[PDB]
Amino acid sequence: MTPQLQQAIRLLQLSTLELQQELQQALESNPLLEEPVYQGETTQTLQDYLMWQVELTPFTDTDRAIATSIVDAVDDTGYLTIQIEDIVDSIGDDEIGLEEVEAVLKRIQRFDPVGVAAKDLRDCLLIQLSQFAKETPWLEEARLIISDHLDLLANHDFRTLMRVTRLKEEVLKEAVNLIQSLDPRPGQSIQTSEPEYVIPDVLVRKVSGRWTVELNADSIPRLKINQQYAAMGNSARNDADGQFIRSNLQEARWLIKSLESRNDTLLRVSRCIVEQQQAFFEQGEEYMKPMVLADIAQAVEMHESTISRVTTQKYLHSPRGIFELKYFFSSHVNTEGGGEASSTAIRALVKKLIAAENPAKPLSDSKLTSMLSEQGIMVARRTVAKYRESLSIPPSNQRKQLV
Amino acid sequence: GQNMRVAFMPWNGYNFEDSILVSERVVQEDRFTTIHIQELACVSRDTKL
DNA sequence: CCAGGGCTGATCGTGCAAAAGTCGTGCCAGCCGTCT
Repeated sequence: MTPQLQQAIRLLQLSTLELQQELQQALESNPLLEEPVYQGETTQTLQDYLMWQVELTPFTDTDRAIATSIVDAVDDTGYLTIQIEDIVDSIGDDEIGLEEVEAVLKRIQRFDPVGVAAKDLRDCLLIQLSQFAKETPWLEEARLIISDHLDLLANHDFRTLMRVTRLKEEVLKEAVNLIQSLDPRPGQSIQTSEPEYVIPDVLVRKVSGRWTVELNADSIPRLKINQQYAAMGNSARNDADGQFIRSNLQEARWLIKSLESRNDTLLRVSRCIVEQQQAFFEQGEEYMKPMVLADIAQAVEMHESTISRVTTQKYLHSPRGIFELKYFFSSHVNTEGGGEASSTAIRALVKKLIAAENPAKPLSDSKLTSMLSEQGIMVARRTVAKYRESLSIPPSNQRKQLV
Repeated sequence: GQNMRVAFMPWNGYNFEDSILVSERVVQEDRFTTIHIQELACVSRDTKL
């Protein structure tokens, strides 16, 4: 209900990154508050490698210049970004038509990774079939279904495709295999990664099947009042100086104490939500109870907001996995079996059940609802439909193909 | 090591200063053959995505 | 000189109701496999 405190207790509802940052932000204001290997080896990857080939070949000044323009618009993931006409306009010419650029852009189609800088899928695959041996049984078939009738192929249906395009069920299917064993997205062939992405907070204790309030590693912003500057307080020269020093000291003590207060709160706060939830970890990701913040403040010795703020932006970590405290929040779901359920558990089960099914005859919604009722979960058919279509799981009736 | 029949003599300047001439019957008899069990390892490095 | 009253700096409380997000769950529309 306080200013000098209303924030001193909202200053923790953020991540430790920002906290450190704002702590530095206010670490300059208060004088008395304080806390080789240059061998970076380089590489290539279809930008420099693509450019590398450019030089070796015999391309004239006007052609070389153009080459870089198109070799630089090649998105790393696979194909180029902008259209072809774009490229003609970004040369800055009027005498140069598409034909001139066509060649230069056609010549590159056959470099390191055959199919690099293709644009609009079809051209890529089509080219790849050109460098193949013409003494290939499904050469003409594949090509015929590459220039046209691709939409149908893309669909789950294939019978309507063969009947119209003068194709048989036996040979044509095998032509598919030569189009299927053809690798679109050749641009990632010479691609690779080397990332990390990991944050620490409250770890695990691992004591007789239990992880807890453990300890704090590196998250406490060293806030020790300076003693060389504090000695001059009592022996201040003017009134100005004394006032200054005392104001800054009191605010420093305030901040010391608020930082220490924030630590402890979240320190032992990481042992009741996660305990009220001893099924998602031990048993697994399937086996999950519904939990609510309102119910968490009821279990623990504190207010709802108090606990909501501590838990927000606090990535937890157990040898079983690292998930943010706020992500544990789940709605409700009647079950009638000694405890309600959650929709995340619906989603994981839908997914593990679509994984273990017949590949040719797909599983479904009413079927999934019935399976759930068999195990004793009793949910709606909608919740399943929603949780299925939320995970970008394609329709299972459209996921069928030729076994 | 191993026992080997030696003979201190110049031989067409192949033992010129300090080079040791070796017969073909030493490679054939599988003599002085060593094994080398080097072993690399790939991690997992689980990300956040 | 000591205890009673007034002034003032220190020190607290880390809470609480209000507006929005979330899924149980029902309704409703479009689409395809099959027998007529």
